[PDB]
Amino acid sequence: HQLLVGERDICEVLNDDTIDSRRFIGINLDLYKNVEELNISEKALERIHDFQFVRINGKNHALHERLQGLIYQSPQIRSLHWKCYQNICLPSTFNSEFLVELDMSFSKLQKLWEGTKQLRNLKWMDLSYSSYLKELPNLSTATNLEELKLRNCSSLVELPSSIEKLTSLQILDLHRCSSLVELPSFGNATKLEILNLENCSSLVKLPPSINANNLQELSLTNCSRVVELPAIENATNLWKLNLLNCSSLIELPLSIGTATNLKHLDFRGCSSLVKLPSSIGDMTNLEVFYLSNCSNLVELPSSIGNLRKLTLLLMRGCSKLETLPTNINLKSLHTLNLIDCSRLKSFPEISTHIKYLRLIGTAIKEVPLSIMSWSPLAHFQISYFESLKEFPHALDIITELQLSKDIQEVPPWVKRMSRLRALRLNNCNNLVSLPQLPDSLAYLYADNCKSLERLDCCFNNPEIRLYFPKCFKLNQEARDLIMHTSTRNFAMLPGTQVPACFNHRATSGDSLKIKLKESPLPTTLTFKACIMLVNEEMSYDLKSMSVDIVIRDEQNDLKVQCTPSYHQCTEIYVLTEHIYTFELEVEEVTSTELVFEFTSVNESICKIGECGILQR
Amino acid sequence: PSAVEALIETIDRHGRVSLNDEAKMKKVVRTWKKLIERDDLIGEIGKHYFEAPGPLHDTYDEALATRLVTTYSDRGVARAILHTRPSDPLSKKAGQAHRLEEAVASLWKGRGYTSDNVVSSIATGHDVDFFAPTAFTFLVKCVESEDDANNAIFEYFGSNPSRYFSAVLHAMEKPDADSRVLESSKKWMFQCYAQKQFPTPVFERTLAAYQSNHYEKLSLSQIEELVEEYSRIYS
Repeated sequence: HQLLVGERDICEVLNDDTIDSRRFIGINLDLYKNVEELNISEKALERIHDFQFVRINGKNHALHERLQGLIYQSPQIRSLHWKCYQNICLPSTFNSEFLVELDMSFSKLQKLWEGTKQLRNLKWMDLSYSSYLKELPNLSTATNLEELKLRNCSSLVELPSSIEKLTSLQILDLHRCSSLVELPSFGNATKLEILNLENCSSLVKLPPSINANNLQELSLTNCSRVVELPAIENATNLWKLNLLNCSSLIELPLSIGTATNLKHLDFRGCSSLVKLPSSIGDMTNLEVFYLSNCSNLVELPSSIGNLRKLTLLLMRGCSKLETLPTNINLKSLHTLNLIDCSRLKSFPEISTHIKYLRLIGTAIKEVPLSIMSWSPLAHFQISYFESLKEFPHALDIITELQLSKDIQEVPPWVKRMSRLRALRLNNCNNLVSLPQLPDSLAYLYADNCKSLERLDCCFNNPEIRLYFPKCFKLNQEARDLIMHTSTRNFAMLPGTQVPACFNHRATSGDSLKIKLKESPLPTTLTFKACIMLVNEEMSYDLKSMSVDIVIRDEQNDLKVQCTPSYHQCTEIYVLTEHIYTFELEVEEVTSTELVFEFTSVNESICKIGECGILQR
Repeated sequence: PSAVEALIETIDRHGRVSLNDEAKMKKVVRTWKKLIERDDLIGEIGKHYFEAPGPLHDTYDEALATRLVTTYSDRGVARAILHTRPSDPLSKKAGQAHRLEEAVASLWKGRGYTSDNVVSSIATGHDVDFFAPTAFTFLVKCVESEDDANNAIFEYFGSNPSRYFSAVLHAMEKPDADSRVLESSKKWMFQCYAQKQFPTPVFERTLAAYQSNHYEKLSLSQIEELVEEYSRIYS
């Protein structure tokens, strides 16, 4: 209808003792302005004029005593929307026979009704954010109900036993009912369409089974005490099923594989999940399948081969995992992410078109001779073990190595390793020197090597990132090589002041004055910048850093262009007493002095302090 | 071209163009809204950016979040998250928005951000905005506990209970403010002054001393609300 939009400017109409009070089907109020009582004559409280569409927008800590007098005396209240109700219970004079919608999206209710009332034609009931609600009414005789959205009702201890009789329910949003401890059995014909139980930190029991012919979503994203899961009968058209962080889940319903249209399954955090059901392979179009931190998952079923569409198989921290299925060829597998699976003890050979193979922390210790039959691997990462020399077929395919803490010396045969693009040392507390590395190298993350004083290489990859965090022991010829290696990316080093080789130093700030070495006979000029960070609270794990660069001339005013114009690295560490270097490229500048302003994106994480540069 | 190709080329151009801070704060919201228009975009672009050369990630959402944060800064992403909240939580748009927001939260956790870094990234300039639900829920998502989020907001105010109480009282006026959470924050402040064995009635004069960027200087020292309540809740 055309709503009577009024804000305290309809309350004067109702004071009139004429019949003008009657014949108001719809009322729409907005009570943002605070007042305890509307200025209404006591004679208008006697008049029994009815409303059918009531839309009131309440105010916090403003219990309108008179407004409740006129509203709930209306016999045929078809609709009701009272945000911020601000009363303990609905008045006892309420007649809800013709109620079709109910909506109290913020409230201080504690129990709606005293007894079993008639709800013959109620079709919607939104009671969201009613943090003080204690119990729902007797929802029997509410057959035509469709939705029941109890979102974020913290204090709701238990759902009514009469939920079984809501034979028309479609949506049941119980999002963050942190105190609900049991979901009652629903019935044989309800056919919920959206069963949302996202953050029920104290939910324990669930229905033994629910009809699921028309079911699309079923979310339990932090239910930490759900012991088992109701059987999903048909699930012909599930769209979403996520059980993130659902610990204490011991098994899975054997009918979970009936969901033949599901395309993404997420079980991250599902600790104490012993084994997947044998019907998993029944799923079709299952493209993405996350498992992470799934301890006690001791085996992975061999029915996977039926999937034929799996693309991503993430498996991190699966400590107890022992044996992957054998003699399968996943046709469309793309990445096998098996990191920190301590007890793998056997190479993963479950496909032939894998492109990203991540095997770090696994106690694998062999490589099969069958890999030359595989498709080329764009990323094959395995943590180094001593008995790797016996596999010449594994050296030319490998891409990333990872030396462990207890490595006495990097083997000299690393130079033979052809397609190597990274070498990460993780707190190599007993090391001395690094040998010559293959020229395909593009990353060198010496994380916290206590003693790595010697570098005996000459890197010649134009895009190499020589990060040496917290690696203090280093002879000056090593520190010279790290700084003076020509690379278009960053370079880390432990230091306390910007070195002397960067002549044109400047104080802590974003204003560098440099002078051109000569009349610019070469058109282009090359600059090597150095940067420290302002000492400020630094998290032990700060791992993101980006830099902006702007060059402007002061002798003649013009914003000279810069070719790199930014350096970004999402793997570099952010540490206080460390030196960051990079490269700069410029045009042919008609001037003779330039100003460099090395700002930094994300000024809330790290700011650039001392920074001096040089010209090559 | 199609929607996916157009949005990918837009993101790439924005990333490499080195645009102004206000320009990025304006374009991030447009791109962000384009992302959640249909439910087949986040997955497809996440899959495209997963396979592209670069660092290796664990999920598609992490790849998309990494590219978005790299293109538009940490503050731009938070701006887009706070100002693009759909109405119905059970819609498709709200589902896509929650996917993006959770991906960004996990991105920030994976880089070892503290509570202060997250708060300074969310920080808009008005002290009342930290208690709006669309920002408080994201902050709790990033710090995993309401106590830590409240402590972070308290420390961002220079450990000043006057400014904190002024902000909470202003957040009480908000129309869609989850009053349970606001009383949770107020109760947390009362508690942290309570178990400290600081049950002095001087809480009134401590507030008066701590009161006079800038903020509304509560003159309403709530001699009962912010005093008698502390008086009879504990000791």
